[PDB]
Amino acid sequence: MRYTIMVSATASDAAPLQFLAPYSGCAMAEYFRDTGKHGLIIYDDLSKQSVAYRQMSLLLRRPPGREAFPGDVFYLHSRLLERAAKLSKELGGGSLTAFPVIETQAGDVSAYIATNVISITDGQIFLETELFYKGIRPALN
Amino acid sequence: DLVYRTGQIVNVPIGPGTLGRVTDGLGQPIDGKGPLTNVRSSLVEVKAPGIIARQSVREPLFTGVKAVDALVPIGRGQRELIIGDRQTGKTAVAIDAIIHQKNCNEQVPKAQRVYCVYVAVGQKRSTVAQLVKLFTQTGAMRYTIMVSATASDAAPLQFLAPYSGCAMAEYFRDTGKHGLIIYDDLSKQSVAYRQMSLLLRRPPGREAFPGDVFYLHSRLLERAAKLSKELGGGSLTAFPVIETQAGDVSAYIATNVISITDGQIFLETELFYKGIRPALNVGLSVSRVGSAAQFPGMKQVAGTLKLELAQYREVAAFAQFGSDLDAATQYVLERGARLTEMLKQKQFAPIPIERQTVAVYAATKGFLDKVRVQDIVAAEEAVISQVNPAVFKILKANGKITPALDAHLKAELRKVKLPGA
Amino acid sequence: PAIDAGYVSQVIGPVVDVRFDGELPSILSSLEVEGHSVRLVLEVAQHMGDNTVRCIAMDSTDGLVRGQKVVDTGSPIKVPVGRGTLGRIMNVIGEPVDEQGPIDAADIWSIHREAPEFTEQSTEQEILVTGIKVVDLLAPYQRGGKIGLFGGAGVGKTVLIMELINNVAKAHGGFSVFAGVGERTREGNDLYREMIESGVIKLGAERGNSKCTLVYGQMNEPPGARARVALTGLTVAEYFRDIEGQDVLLFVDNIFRFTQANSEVSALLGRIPSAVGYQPTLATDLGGLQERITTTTKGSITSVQAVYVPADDLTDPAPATTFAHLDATTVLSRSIAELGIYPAVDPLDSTSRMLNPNVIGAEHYNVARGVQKVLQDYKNLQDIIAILGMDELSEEDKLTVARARKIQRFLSQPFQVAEVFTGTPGKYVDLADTISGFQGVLTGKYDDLPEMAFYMVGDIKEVKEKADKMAKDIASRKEADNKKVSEELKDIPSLDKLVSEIKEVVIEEDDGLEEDFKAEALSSETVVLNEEGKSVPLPKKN
Amino acid sequence: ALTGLTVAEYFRDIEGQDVLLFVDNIFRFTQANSEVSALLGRIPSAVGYQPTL
Amino acid sequence: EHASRMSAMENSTKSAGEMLGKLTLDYNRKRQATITTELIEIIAGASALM
Ligand SMILES: Nc1ncnc2c1ncn2[C@@H]1O[C@H](COP(=O)(O)OP(=O)(O)OP(=O)(O)O)[C@@H](O)[C@H]1O
Ligand SMILES: Nc1ncnc2c1ncn2[C@@H]1O[C@H](COP(=O)(O)OP(=O)(O)O)[C@@H](O)[C@H]1O
Ligand SMILES: [Mg+2]
Ligand SMILES: [Mg+2]
Repeated sequence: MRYTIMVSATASDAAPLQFLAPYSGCAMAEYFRDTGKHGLIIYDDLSKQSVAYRQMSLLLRRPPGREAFPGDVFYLHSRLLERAAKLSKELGGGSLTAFPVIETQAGDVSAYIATNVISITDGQIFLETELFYKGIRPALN
Repeated sequence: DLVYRTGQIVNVPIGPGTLGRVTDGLGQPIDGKGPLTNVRSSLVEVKAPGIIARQSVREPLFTGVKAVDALVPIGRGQRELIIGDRQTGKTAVAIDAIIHQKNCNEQVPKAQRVYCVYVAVGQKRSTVAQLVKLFTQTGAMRYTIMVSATASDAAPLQFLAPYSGCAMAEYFRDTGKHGLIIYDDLSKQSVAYRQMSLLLRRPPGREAFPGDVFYLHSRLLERAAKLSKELGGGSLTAFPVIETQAGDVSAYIATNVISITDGQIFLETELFYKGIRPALNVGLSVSRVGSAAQFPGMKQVAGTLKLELAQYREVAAFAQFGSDLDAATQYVLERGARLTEMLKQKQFAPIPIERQTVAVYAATKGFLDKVRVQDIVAAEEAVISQVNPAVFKILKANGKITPALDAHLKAELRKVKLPGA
Repeated sequence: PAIDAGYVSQVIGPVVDVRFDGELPSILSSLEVEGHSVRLVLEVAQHMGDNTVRCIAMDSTDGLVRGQKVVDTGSPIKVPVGRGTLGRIMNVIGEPVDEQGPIDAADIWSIHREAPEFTEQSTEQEILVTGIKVVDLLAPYQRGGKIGLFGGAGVGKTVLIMELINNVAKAHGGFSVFAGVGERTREGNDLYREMIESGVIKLGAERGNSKCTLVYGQMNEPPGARARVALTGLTVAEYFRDIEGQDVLLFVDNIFRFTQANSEVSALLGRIPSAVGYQPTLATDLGGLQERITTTTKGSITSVQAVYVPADDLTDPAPATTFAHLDATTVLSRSIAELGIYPAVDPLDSTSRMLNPNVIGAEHYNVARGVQKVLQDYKNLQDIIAILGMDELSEEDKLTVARARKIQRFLSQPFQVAEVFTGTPGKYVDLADTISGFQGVLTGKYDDLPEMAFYMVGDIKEVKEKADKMAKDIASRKEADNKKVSEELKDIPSLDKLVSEIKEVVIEEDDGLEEDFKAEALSSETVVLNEEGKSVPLPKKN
Repeated sequence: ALTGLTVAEYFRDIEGQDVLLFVDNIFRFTQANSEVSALLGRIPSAVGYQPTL
Repeated sequence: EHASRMSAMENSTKSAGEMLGKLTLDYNRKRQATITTELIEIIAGASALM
């Protein structure tokens, strides 16, 4: 906790607070990237930010799309994750690496929010629930 | 066009004048016998009785079906789902219950009679007309109200015909008498309510059903209750019917009514075309409320019957069909097939409960092991005919197989001429 | 007097719009409709503009006219809280429905709160033993945590939650609260009569020694009542946690009915629907309710909630949202119940935050991960055993199949609340008897015993005593030939004089349903209301 | 994708040259028109793309 | 060996015909749920605009 910031928009918070907490935490982590230090951000339950963003847009009466998500829900996560970069030497040389977390339903990788963040992020760490119960912990596929 | 308000919430005529009458989903008679005479109007939308207004289900409701009254016992005030595919005997079970109440009402006292209501939602009008001829030539129509919103009737009429028939059945519950309400094709009503909901442009949910399609059936079925002694003590027994597609019971409306009713009667389509009629799936059909409200003696001998049929399903389809035969559990394969043939039953012939438990005592104790499996329906029909009728008056009046009675039962069961052998 | 009184603007099912001319009530404020047949409480949900609020009724709206006077109470729904609610049944709006008189309230608390803050959270992972083998071993329950029982309409979520009342509520020193949300009213009367004979609920002058408060919003109620009766059940539990400082048990029989009843009103609030048909506010309505059920620094709530999965679909958004709000999930399976294994708990779908070797000890943890290892290995062979049989497996994999077929019978257990309809008595299994019993089947100490000896037994002592009974009984086919001789003159009279000692009951012809019946005269022509309000027949025009 | 094509269409038409147009993920052209399609007032087609796909 | 393989493969066509008959109904339920799901997604997007 000496080096860790924790942004926590919990489940009792409003939907625009959970929508904005990945951007609130990335701006705090962008201080270290823009000053020559190195950051590491974990967007735990980024599958829960898209549900919070879906609640605002459906209640702002924006028309729904795939699984009633907004049309610009790819841009919700693409403009968030592209802020995690390794800067050049003329900008300090600092970095920021992101670990977004997406929860799938019954292993369905073909879900709508799941396939967006797979196409945005560089790598994937797939964790299967059937390798988890064979003793393989961490359950890396 | 001018719309006039009648001044009152949606009401149907309820009372003793509804017995014997065929009725649409709104209250007006369709059998052509004049208006309802000795009747009064009550609401179709009544809140169900609460927690203090109810009491525990204690008294049994005999269906007249051997596979029901032995294995899935049903008490007064219960809600029992009849669920299965199309043409698996759903009505064969429901209309044997109505006919059996006509036989029981002529022997019980006045405050123990059961008055039936049959709601036909989305049925053919010919099958409704063929059912009133059945209830008239049996005499069951004297204790039966018939509500019918057929397939040509409007969707609000099929939505409301269960609530109309429940309010006609709630007259007997609220007056200390006992009612028996049957919602034939429970899923149908939900299809007619799905039609009204989508034409009202309401947002559809799972399988395009509305969000309040659980509340469509939960509100209806909670009105079948066994009332407390300070409310007359009357009861209302529901038999909702749900038709499944390809035996899938994980459907939306099917799992809705399973999570509403107390037990289920799963009628399997595989046993129905293998001649086992009624095709009661003995592993899946439960009743955990009317199990305490079971006829004793039948409770004594069907504890052995469903225990022997339990290990009979351990020898299910791999007798020698799967790999091999062991010939030590050959006995249970030639006894579970005897208990299967014991529970088969022809249509429109319900059996009194005191004659059912003797037919199970003849089978579970081993008085039919010599009889081959082809002639057991002839054997147990020869058991009830050749055993003297004095033993059925003892078992009905004592209400249990007394230790004086099973001596004379086993004496009378060894001097019957079983066919074949 | 004309101000602070709105009139009903429009009625769409359970959703009522009220127009307030002078001043509008707050959101979540409770209202009262004058002149209804029952006490109709509306709760303000939305300010719609044009001086109209949008409300959800707590009872039925049938009989509402669009001019009816609606009075603002200036506060949310306030329910009686305190020790005077012990042994009492309350509905959603705090009225006593147990016919025991008024509720002697210590306070009248609103049902709407914020969740307790981040500084008021307790991190104390202590185990709560339940006596259930599949629960104590593979997904142990936290003593102050949230517990979910996920089920698919007939898999045994209510029999499991009644066994948890039978096992851990008697051993608890604090107060229990049962929130019956959207369940069968027959079960609410069953639980009430069971808690009275057990002395958990005492009536009359001994009411102060009761240890349970029942709150019941069952499935005969409109969706406004079923959407707020969980909030009523928390408020009784939140008083014992905050004010009394007690350790509270909260049992919520089906919390899904909170989510389902919020979807029945959301169609009429004019919202665009979310995924499969639920409200757009699914995660924040459930998250607003579930975050109030916590262990704080001044009290613990051990909550056990049943969750209904709607069509045996765990990927449905209402069970999937609930999975993130729990410390221990107990997913019950329809396919395990069809094998006869009860409780039908999926061992490869039930998880707990307590299953950690630094919390439950490394000896209990290594057994549970070994039980889950061979149950997953048996699931990997499930289609090879199907399409090819067990004769094609290895001799090291047929040992995996036979051991996993033994422990999935050994996870089965008879309950003390299931003894009424199964006949077999209930078995409470201690925690150390479960870890030692499941070491033996993993190491190979019980490869001698058959598979069915493990079925529906309590301890590893009881599988050895059932393996003997299965082999005394096959030797009992050669035991004896039982003859019943010389009893006919001992104490059994006859058949014919047995008929003469029955009591004939008088059968009454002419059933006489005209007793106490009033029979109002329904005439032929449809009676309607004219413009002056009088009852007239229909005019002769179309 | 029209900006880079306009540079490739100048080298083809005016310069008369042979051009190599490398377009990384032309799917994102169709995806970006879908992110504005409901806000332009078009009711959606099949799986979630615009009616003008 | 040839005559017990003739019986073990009759039990495999019966097992892979019961598995295929059950998985066809599982596909047909998932087929019917799929056409219902995306159609509800189109009406919910059209009722937001119309
Ligand atoms: N116990 C029985 N013995 C013989 N035949 C029977 C028995 N029970 C039902 N049947 C017959 O099986 C057929 C099924 O008709 P039934 O109305 O009982 O089925 P159902 O499930 O209501 O069908 P549907 O979906 O068309 O309403 C009828 O021909 C009926 O006479
Ligand atoms: N512990 C158990 N032991 C034996 N049978 C059980 C058990 N739990 C459930 N069952 C069976 O499954 C049924 C489920 O009933 P219930 O728990 O009320 O359903 P639900 O899970 O829908 O609330 C019971 O009626 C019984 O037949
Ligand atoms: Mg029928
Ligand atoms: Mg339940």
